[PDB]
Amino acid sequence: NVPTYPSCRDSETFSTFLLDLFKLTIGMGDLEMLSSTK
Amino acid sequence: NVPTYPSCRDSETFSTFLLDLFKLTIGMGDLEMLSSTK
Repeated sequence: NVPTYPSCRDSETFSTFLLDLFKLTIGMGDLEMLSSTK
Repeated sequence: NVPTYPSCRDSETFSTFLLDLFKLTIGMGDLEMLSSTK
């Protein structure tokens, strides 16, 4: 700090990142940015 | 010319300018119309 993926890492971080990973490449070229990073 | 970027300048000015041009070379690409120029 809270169990939200667009802020923190959860159990589904293994899933939802790699879903959002190639989506951002092909057609989701708009922002889609994870603010809370180190 | 008021201290807002998408019509203007007053430095750092530039990192957001690359977002304006790189999206124009691809799809989603909002016009972000800079008719506010001289």
